[PDB]
Amino acid sequence: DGVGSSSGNWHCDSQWLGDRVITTSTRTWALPTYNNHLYKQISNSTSGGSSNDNAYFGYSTPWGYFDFNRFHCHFSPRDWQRLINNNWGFRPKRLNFKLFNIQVKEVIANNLTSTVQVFTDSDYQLPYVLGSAHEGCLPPFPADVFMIPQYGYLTLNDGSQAVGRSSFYCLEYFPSQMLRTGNNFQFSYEFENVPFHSSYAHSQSLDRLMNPLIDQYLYYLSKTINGSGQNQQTLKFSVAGPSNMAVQGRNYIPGPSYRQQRVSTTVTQNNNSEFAWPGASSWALNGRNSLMNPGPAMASHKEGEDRFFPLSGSLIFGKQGTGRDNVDADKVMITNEEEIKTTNPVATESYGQVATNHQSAQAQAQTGWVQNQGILPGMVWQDRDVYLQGPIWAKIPHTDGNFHPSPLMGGFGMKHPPPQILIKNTPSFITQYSTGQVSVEIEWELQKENSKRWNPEIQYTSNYYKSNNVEFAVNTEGVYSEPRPIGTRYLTRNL
Amino acid sequence: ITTSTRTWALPTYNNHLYKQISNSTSGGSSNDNAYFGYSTPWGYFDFNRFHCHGFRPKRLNFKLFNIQVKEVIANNLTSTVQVFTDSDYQLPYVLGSAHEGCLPPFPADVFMIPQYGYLTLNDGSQAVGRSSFYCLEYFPSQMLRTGNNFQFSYEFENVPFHSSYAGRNYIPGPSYRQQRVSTTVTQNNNSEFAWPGASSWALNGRNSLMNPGPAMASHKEGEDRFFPLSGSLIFGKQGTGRDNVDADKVMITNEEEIKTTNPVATESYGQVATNHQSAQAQAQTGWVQNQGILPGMVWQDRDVYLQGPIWAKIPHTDGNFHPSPLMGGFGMKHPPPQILIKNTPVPADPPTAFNKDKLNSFITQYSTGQVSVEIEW
Amino acid sequence: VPFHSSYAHSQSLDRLMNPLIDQYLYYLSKTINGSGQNQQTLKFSVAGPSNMAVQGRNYIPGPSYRQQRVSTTVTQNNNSEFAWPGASSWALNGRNSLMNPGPAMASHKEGEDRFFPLSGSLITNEEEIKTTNPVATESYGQVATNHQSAQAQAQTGWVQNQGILPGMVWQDRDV
Amino acid sequence: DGVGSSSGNWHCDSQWLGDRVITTSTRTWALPT
Amino acid sequence: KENSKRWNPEIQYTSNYYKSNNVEFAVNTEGVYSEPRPIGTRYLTRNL
Amino acid sequence: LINNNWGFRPKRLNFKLFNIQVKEVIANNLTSTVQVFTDS
Amino acid sequence: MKHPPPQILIKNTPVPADPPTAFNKDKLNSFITQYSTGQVSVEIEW
Amino acid sequence: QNNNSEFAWPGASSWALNGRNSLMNPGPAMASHKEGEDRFFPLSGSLI
Amino acid sequence: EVQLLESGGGLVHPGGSLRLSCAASGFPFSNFAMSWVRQAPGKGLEWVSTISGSSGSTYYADSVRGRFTISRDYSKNTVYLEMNSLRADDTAIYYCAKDRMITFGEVIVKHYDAFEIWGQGTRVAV
Amino acid sequence: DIQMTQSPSSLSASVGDRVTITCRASQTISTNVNWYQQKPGKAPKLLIYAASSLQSGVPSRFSGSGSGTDFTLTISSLQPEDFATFYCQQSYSAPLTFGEGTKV
Repeated sequence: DGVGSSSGNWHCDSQWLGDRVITTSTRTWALPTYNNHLYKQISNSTSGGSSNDNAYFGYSTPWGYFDFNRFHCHFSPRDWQRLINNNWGFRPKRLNFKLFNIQVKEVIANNLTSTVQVFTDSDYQLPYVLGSAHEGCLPPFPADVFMIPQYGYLTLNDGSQAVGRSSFYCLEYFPSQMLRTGNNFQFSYEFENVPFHSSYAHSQSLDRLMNPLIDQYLYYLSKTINGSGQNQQTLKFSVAGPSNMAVQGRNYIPGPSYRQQRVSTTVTQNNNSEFAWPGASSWALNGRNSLMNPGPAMASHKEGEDRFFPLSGSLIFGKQGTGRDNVDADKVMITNEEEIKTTNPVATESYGQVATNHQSAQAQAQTGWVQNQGILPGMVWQDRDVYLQGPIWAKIPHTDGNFHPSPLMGGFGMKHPPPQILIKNTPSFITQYSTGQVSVEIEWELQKENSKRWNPEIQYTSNYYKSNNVEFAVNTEGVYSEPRPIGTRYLTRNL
Repeated sequence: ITTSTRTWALPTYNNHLYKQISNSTSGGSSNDNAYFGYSTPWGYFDFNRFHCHGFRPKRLNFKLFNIQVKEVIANNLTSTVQVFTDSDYQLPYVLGSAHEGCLPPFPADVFMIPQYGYLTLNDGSQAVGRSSFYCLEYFPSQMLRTGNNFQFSYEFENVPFHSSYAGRNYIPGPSYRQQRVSTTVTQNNNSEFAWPGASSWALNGRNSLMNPGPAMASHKEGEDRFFPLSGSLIFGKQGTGRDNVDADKVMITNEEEIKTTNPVATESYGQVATNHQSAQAQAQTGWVQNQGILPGMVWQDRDVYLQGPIWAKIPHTDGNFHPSPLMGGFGMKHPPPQILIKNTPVPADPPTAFNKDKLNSFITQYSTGQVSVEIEW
Repeated sequence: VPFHSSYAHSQSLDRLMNPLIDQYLYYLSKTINGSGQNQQTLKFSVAGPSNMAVQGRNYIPGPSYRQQRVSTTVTQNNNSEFAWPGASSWALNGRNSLMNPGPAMASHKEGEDRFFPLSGSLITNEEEIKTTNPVATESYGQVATNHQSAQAQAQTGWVQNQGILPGMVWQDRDV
Repeated sequence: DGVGSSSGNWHCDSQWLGDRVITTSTRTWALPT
Repeated sequence: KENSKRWNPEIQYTSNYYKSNNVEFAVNTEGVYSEPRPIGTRYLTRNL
Repeated sequence: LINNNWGFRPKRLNFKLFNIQVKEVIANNLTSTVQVFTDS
Repeated sequence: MKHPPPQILIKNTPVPADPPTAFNKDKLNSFITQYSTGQVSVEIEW
Repeated sequence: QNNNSEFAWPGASSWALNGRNSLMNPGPAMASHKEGEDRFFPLSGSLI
Repeated sequence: EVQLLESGGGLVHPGGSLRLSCAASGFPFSNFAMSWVRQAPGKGLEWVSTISGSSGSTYYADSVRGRFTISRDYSKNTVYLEMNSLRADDTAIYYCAKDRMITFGEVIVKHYDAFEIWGQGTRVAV
Repeated sequence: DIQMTQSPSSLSASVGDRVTITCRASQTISTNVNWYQQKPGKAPKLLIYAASSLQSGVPSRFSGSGSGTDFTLTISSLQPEDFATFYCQQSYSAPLTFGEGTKV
């Protein structure tokens, strides 16, 4: 449109409209050139390939891509607070995206004739890497300028080698748009209908749903013997009632479980051995053992045991300024997922006991522990909580069948997620980088809390006690930090 | 379209008071059994059992009429009765727990309305900061004198019919093993294995019996003397006491019609390979005690009884599998709503000089009347 | 009816991630400072391209009910009549029925084509589905069996059969 | 109206509508001479 | 309504306790209602 | 109300008095009246 | 005034210098030195 | 911390009307205490 | 300010029971871990017990464990240290200390760091 | 159980001149050590936390250093207010441990 006229304005804010929210975030970005405009085949033995568990095969591309998949992109800490204290549920509706006010720099002067190529994959033909919880998200604090992450993908492998079924994709084989300093790029997306995320905690447990004042008309076996001696066998039956709530009949049972190892934040209590990988729960696929992380949604711990956390069973976030390798416990934030204990078994405990034999006068009744339990009819469970820092959506693997597609790191499982957005630098070459702006807009649907609860709720609140710094704000050096992981589950419901 | 009518009488509960009840209220001493909750002056109506009345319920109709108030015994014509239903399902739902207090199966019997109470989150006998409290006086309700009546209609949500009949592609359904018990005491082991040998599920560090549990056949065909420990519904005979009644005072049901598509309760599901065979190592197997759902599994749900419950409320959760309830019947997200009733308290003569405190003395009073409930099946 | 799937995935369940970008999630990398007594410590590291085993994933492979592994090299096979004794079966009303073909599972690991499941094949091999489906002759995975403490070291069991879990995908059997 | 006819019902709730709230409270009283 | 552009979260009124004998603002075992503390109206903030 | 709002104020008022019961000292005296009025 | 003339806020949009050739999650700390100038006209009827 | 004497009525600020003294309660609206001091309260300054 | 008033006082006979209270004021009671530190006559000061802000984690010293019990009452903002089956060496002056580290419920972390604010203390003679 | 041993048991020194106290832990506890002082008849007061960080009210003449096993508490510009028994504490793991103490 013009060299000396801007192609777009800056939109950051949220509108709370009735039953809906509209979030809009605009960021400043910079895209370099990757691999000297080349594709370069990557395998593990390139870096030395220690384990077959780590053995991979794939490529790297010159293209970049945008990832807005984390909640702190679209929600300020206050917007997050308004949403979680006031609402039982939410879910996305429409998506909106703009790429504008582009600039290209020859390495440093202005190149006004250079272009930037961008395309979205709306038939989902490329490997979709947006559901892998990678770094490179639009920064939470809108004044941060960020670097576009380099795109890459993996395909089939045997060891470091490829196979006959392995694939290779050329992103140049997709028609794309070319943008100069007056051009802009935009598109609109429509989320496919998903169930509302539950931003609430049950006020009742699955086993306490009974009337405490009344007996059941059901009976249970109270006594198998009259007393101590020989040949004391008898069958007694009692009424299940208030005084014994453990034996009563129930219509629904807690959800599935896959047991985790229990680790204490008090280091002396832990065993003095390298049990971090050896004791971990894993699943093996094609001879390769992959760790189970975070796994099925289960409560982190039992009442009175908050010092413990499941080894691979929780989402762990880094604090601002934390390093990449071998950081201390204080430097990370281990999320707590106890709201779900009402319907979900404790991650570090066995699902229960089963009878392992037939009793007789010659054999005692023997039971054994259920370490893992698949879906049974009558089970009810909560999905994993979503956080300000955590993932929004994921793509459901395209397969003959799936069960409860909701992803295991939290968020909204989608067969047609938001499409990936690829970008590059159009290229012996001139050293070159481009910058510009990005604005994203999402419409959210909200489920209002209609509770008749008499006493006041638990709310998320900023502490008033004096401190050196304001939480969710910059320090003296100008660094923005998020002091804690904020889940969405505060308000309560009846089970 | 069945129709039922009964006569009832409603007393005054908790002396017109809401009162915290808990583990230590009843003496407690056990973590498995600990609880925290509230007892309310309100009563409620339970028609949830079949004898109060494939196939499946379509619509519902309820009526409350012929109001009679009794002050102590003389009539009281001025007094009122408060009634309301929870159609937003905002109260804790106690109707699906298989309690007593149903409309009696015999039309000339008279029944006392049971007291409304509910449980919430506990730790030990204490309350967590997430626990909830509910004043039912906070809901809009209708007040009835001796000339007033109450009625409403309810529409059952769409549910599947209940089955009422008795190299492979498909396999039998899931199993969670129950311990086997013989009706002959001399065959059973001489030890107390009632709670020790039971199949359980632990939730938040509290063991709950698995009752009735998944839907399975009670016993192998040809063995009619065995029944699963916790795996069956056990109904009491007329006159059977509350505590430690012998095996002849109760009725232990059998599911054996479902043995075609379902595994036996007391049997392992099957075997699996536990190793790699080789020239050095024999082929080893192990027993499957519990098996979750697999693609290609088929099963039959639990059969319904004349004494058995009709419906349950599907818990409100992110997900569930096969919501059909375990004690049997039609599972529903929006079941028939709770119906709450109480006598409006009548204050005795006031002190005539002002006092800040609430009025603690009332006229001893109860009410009685008629209830008709009609269901299209 | 749904379209029968007639394709082989070019990607595996464990290989979904972007090989060039580090995950923003931390895992527990080390539980001891060094060799010897009183070395307990808690160290965490970013999951990344170098270690692809420990990453977090949104989806896990489908259910499995293990089969006995039989080799096309007869000498390798055990010297016993284990065709029936070592078979995975399900019992229905007192009658043992073999599991055939059984849940759809990869017939063998990549790198061994001489092995096949005892009752698990129609000898047509399913190895194309080894991407999202575990191996019929292998364990589904490992499960922690206890609580480790200063006295007791962490322990793990083997999962021979695994029922449906939320977040599983699988391929059906091929026609 | 009559001895057996009620002159009102029990109304207690709170309605949250847009920019307004509507609160309703019903109590039972006793008046001495 | 409040339209504040404040970035960080506000202070809210919440029930602080974790485990306790009586939930606040509810009946006790005797059936006596109680209001545990006096609650003010001022939590959200404005610019002066 | 206090967490979500910067201000509030009353608008309208609706008062009702019903289900009157007059007693004698204790039985129901049906012919009595109750004197009620508002000073507007 | 309770609603005085509204504040007018202005800044130079940050234009970053050359980012590295390998992706780094940290925010860009290096920027092209820049400043702006222009004209302001304000009209007040009295 | 308090003085060892009876100052509840003698030390209280008040306003006289037509010859009768009356306690100033709660009085004009003022902060109950300086920042950092929670243990001090006005004699009749706040509602109790 | 921040103010810790502990009085359990007491002179008891060996094997007897005593309950220390510490009334805390001026800070968010739930978000800080409270601990008891003990100092015998003419000796060094010895840590006894600590309790999480949410009271989900209570840590006892090795000599103390099984005898003393720490708890907190959220209604009165008071931390209790009931001790039973006391012994001669329990004679000392007990302190009540607030932790430096502020915590919340949404992260699993150790609840003890350093004792920021102490208290004048009480004497337990036995 | 982790043991903190503070090397000078008692000490005396001239005012204004540097004093240094160190304690050696039984294992690598990283930066978890804390420093306190107790005057006669008075409750202890926190000086240093997280090995080197100083408390808001503590004078800048106090400082601390070290990691793993070894930690030192250095006092420059000793003063008459500064004469008290000093302690080092581990924050690393429970049960928590105080050093023997140093009377200065």
